[PDB]
Amino acid sequence: LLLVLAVIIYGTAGFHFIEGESWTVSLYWTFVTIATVGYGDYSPSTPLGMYFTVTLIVLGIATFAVAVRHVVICGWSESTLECLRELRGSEVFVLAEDENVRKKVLRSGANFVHGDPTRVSDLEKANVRGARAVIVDLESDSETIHCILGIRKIDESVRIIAEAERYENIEQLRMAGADQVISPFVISGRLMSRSIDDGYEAMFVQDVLAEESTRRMVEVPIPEGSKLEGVSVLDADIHDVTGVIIIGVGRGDELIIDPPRDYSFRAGDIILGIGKPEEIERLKNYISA
Amino acid sequence: VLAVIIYGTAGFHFIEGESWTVSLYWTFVTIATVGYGDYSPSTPLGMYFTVTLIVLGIATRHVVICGWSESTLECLRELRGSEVFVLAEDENVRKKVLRSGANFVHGDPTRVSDLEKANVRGARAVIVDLESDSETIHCILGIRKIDESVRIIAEAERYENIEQLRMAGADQVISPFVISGRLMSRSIDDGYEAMFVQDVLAEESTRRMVEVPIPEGSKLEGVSVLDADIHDVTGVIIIGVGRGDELIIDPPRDYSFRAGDIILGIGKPEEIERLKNYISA
Amino acid sequence: VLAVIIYGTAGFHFIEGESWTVSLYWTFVTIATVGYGDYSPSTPLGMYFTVTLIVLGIATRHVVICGWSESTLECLRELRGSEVFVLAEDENVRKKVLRSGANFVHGDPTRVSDLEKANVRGARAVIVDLESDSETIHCILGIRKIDESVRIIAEAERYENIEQLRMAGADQVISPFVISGRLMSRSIDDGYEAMFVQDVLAEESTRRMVEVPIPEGSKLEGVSVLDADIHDVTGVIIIGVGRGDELIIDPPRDYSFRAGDIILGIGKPEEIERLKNYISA
Amino acid sequence: EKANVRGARAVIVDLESDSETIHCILGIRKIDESVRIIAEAERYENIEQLRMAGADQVISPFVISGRLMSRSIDDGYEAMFVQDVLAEESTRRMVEVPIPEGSKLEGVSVLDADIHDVTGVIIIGVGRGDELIIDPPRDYSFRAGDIILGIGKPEEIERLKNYISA
Amino acid sequence: LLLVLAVIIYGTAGFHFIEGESWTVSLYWTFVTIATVGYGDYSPSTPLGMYFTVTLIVLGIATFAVAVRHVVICGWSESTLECLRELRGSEVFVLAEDENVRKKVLRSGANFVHGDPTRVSDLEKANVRGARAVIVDLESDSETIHCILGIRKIDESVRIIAEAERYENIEQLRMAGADQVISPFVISGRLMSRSIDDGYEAMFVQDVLAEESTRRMVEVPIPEGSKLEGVSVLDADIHDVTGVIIIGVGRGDELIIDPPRDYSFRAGDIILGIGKPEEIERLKNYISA
Ligand SMILES: [Ca+2]
Ligand SMILES: [Ca+2]
Ligand SMILES: [Ca+2]
Ligand SMILES: [Ca+2]
Ligand SMILES: [Ca+2]
Ligand SMILES: [Ca+2]
Ligand SMILES: [Ca+2]
Ligand SMILES: [Ca+2]
Ligand SMILES: [Ca+2]
Ligand SMILES: [Ca+2]
Ligand SMILES: [Ca+2]
Ligand SMILES: [Ca+2]
Ligand SMILES: [Ca+2]
Ligand SMILES: [Ca+2]
Ligand SMILES: [Ca+2]
Repeated sequence: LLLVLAVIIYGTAGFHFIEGESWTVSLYWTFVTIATVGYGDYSPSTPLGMYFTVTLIVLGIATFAVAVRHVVICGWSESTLECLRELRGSEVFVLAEDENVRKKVLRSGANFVHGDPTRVSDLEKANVRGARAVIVDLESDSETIHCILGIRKIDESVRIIAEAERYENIEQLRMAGADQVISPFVISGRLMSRSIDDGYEAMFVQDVLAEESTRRMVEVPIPEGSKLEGVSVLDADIHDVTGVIIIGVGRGDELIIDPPRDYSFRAGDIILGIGKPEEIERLKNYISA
Repeated sequence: VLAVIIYGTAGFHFIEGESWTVSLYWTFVTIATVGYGDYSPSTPLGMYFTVTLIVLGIATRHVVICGWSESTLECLRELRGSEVFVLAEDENVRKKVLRSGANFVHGDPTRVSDLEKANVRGARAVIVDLESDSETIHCILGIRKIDESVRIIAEAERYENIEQLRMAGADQVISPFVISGRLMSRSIDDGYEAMFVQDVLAEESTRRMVEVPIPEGSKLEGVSVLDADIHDVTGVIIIGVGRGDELIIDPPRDYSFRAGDIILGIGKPEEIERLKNYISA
Repeated sequence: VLAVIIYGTAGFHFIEGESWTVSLYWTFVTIATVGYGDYSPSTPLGMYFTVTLIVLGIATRHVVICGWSESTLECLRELRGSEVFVLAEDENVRKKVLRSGANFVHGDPTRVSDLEKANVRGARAVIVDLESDSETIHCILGIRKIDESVRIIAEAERYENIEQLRMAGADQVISPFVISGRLMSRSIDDGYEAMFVQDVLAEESTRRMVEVPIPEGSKLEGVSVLDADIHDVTGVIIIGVGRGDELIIDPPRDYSFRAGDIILGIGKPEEIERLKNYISA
Repeated sequence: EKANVRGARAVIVDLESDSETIHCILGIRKIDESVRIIAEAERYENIEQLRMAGADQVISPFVISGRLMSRSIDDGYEAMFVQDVLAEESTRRMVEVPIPEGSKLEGVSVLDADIHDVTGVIIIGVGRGDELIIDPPRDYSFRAGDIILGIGKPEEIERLKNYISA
Repeated sequence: LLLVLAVIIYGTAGFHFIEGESWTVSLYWTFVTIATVGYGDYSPSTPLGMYFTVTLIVLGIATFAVAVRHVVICGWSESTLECLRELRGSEVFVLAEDENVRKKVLRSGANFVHGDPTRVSDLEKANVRGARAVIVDLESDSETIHCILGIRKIDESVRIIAEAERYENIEQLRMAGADQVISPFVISGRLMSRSIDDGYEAMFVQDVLAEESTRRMVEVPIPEGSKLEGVSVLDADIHDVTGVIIIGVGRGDELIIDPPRDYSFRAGDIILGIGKPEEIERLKNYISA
């Protein structure tokens, strides 16, 4: 305020009478003397402004040297790192409290916001409010849950997907307002048991989720006025017809796995199938208006 | 930089045949990389020197808060607008304290040299919450050894050492886990105690809780607390009246208002006036 | 700085009526605080701009060592003179490694991306001592997944996992607490074993311990180790001879020198020659 | 004391930190001030302070290790030799054989004695007291009390023992 | 070596032909362009040296901005801090390994040497070799002892005064080469016991050592050819005569406390007495040749 404003009010005053120059001449030089620019279009011609040019080079050079749509990921874990790797190409904001993490998050194609996902001021700082969804994995299930309540107190209908570390608190996470709860040690622990005899379960689950498999696992919805509305799941012979396996069909926020042969396709239904990309089309078409 | 300025004004006096006001006036424009140009190396004897003087020249009242806790953070939030100095030993804290409108003094409130460093001596009061009651107490004795009558308000962590804090010279001892612990018990059945205590203290409640003093020669001196019908008269509830460094809560109907008495009442701000006036000379 | 240079060459083209080579040539002398002076603000329209462009302008083969331990520090001390790259994860270590004549690569030898970062792929050999035998082993598998035939020499901390280190792909496993632990036992009675082992390995001893190979078509091929009287002949003691990736210590008198054989002997440097010559084609 | 350092064949010391190792040493000296003390050094920097404190023999496994590391870049044999002579499995054992008073070999030349040929036992060095000469010159003169340091089959460690007696 | 030497070999080359100037003209300007000095006595007059003055302002300004007698105390403890407070006025070098300590040591009137008193290279770094004495208090008696052996391996006769933390290792410190071993918890622990009944012992010991007491505790030596040589300690009535109390007399590297009445004052003897400073003179004189 009045630091480099006192040496600029002292350098334009001692260059007005000490070198007989205008107010636009004393000031225009003081900015070239303190900025060590020194065009030269106004040098000390009188030893009265030369002892002043030396004093406005100390109090002047010193005072001018030091007076001069998206997806929010809360937490930075291997899980949420593995997720960021699959959102490459979308606007992602990682909010976490360790600063060092910043490099990894940047290199991993997402924006870093240093903050504490349980503090709301920081949720805000990452525009939780209005984001496609918020994905939460904090170090401890309590912190994860705390962060969730924070978000709810903001966009109280934003989509919240969270990871549960203990099974014991799967529901408290949902209670706190998590929309979808993923529990990787449960999934893992089970595939472990299952993989004692033969590997295929652990093989299927891990592979459908990896891009390399030709077969991709997709949700295809049943659009209003569908060639298939009220139609039987069996009457529709979808597998044969389109090749796409129907593993289940999502009526809302539930999913019926392997629906009975007599299932009736309401529109708005979500179809969950694995199949070659060529035949995910066939199903999309054999389904339209 | 006084050896390169004594070397640059010496090799610009004989090597370029200039005055003492000419060699020095240029050396400050050569080392400062300003370079007006009103004195450039015209002789290759001052040009090999202008290169050497470009390397060796260019290269060449208030309130003190001891401790920073959530309590003392919650206090700083209510002194916004007064000169406060927070003295604590963790440096990182400095940002939060600054953003919170108070001045930071990095130091160790138990070390006196640092109490000094924050002008404990002559401050309205010193407020102490250190991490451990022993440290709190230590800090207190420190202050006493300086302004031995400054007002000292301190927070006690254990109940067990409420008096040792007062012993050490704390004037007022606040114990938030006791207050909390009790409101807990009391809030089992119904919330109102905890509600009252927390709300009177929060600004939002229209009713504010104030101390009004009985000035010398008061329309109310020697007057009965009952004879004065203060509630009815002014609306201000009288919850207690402070005769000195004690406070009588809900004084008997026959209480006699000496002047200098402190009246402790809750009431709308409009009627805190009514009480102020109905009380004056 | 490309917006202030596009703003300073634009407000010095119309505000001082100069070319594009004139507005730009001055903006680089104004922002760089050089200020030759060959283009100063002559119009107060480019003088209020020279002040604004003074603020926004002035303001605007080798060997990889995985792990850094006293062992691998004692090794770097003996490779002084070769291209060495130390890869370790503590940054502070960087000074010691640099002063010790090797290049530092900050990284985590178990992470492959960092093995890469130090060009494990194609290095004379990789030497591994990580803090824990598991990490050591992990680092080894990393390397194999890259140059799967690079030479890997690793130090084992427990004996129990000497083979797991070899299993993981360590070519040569050195176990200094075993060597030490044994010399301990052996040095109870007399010092000489511990003396021998430590001294042959230290430069100061005139006698150096060298491997001399038996070149194809050797004056000594098919020749008996005894028939060759190598000690007497050359002075060089034959302590063992390495037939491939094994070493026979104190070969029987009737050992038959195939070429490609490695001779392991101690002897004065003058007579390491004598052996080299008495051995050639 | 509680472990009878006082009068023990030798005391062997490896404490967690070289300072503690050294301290332990001085303790022992303050008791049996001539008991044999063999100690391990963690830094090289304090090899001598350990000896200073009274360690008779100082073993430094990270130096031995660190060197074999360097040496094993090119070929494994040094590291192989050192580790194997020390392990029982190798038929060849590395032994010290002393030259008893009135030895068939006293004043005899190390070369004149053709010990290798004669007995098969390699002479890697000979310990004249508390020093060891490695690969002694051909003209070494076997005083009695000398310690012979050699590798060789157990059968021929005898041959050397006998070819050496009174 | 060849970084800012390639832009100075490039700026004196493109200012020789591009502005037709000498070798002393291209170089003399390049040092004023890269140093952002800019006298102006050689500005780009040709647009061929103006596109070069812009290129020698980037590769030139960037490459010239980042390419541009005594007493040793080993250890910094409250003890050795309390000692430094009493050597104010002598050349002291504190060698310790925590850097932060540096400020306290400086403010306390001694020079700081950051190092590890057990590493010899650092003992060296503080000129242990040839210092009046070396004073050692390291954090742990083992480290203290280690540091001592280090010093011995250097000036093997320098005076070494060290503090012992345990009593158990008082002698190992002396063994390692400590000349004088001070054990403050022993001194303290004893005065504790002694101060149960009455304070005077703890009072005497602490006060004789503090300046404020008029009475100072001094060692006065018996110079060769002393008015007092062979003289009896009793025959000399030193107390009465001079007022100075004789608490003991140091025959070499031992000290006899309260010598028998029949003690015979050899010269070179050290007299240890308390007394007013006026009468420490009287004793000095009543003692000379
Ligand atoms: Ca997790
Ligand atoms: Ca299975
Ligand atoms: Ca299919
Ligand atoms: Ca507290
Ligand atoms: Ca209640
Ligand atoms: Ca009211
Ligand atoms: Ca190791
Ligand atoms: Ca032995
Ligand atoms: Ca030889
Ligand atoms: Ca050890
Ligand atoms: Ca080799
Ligand atoms: Ca043999
Ligand atoms: Ca101490
Ligand atoms: Ca007493
Ligand atoms: Ca006296």
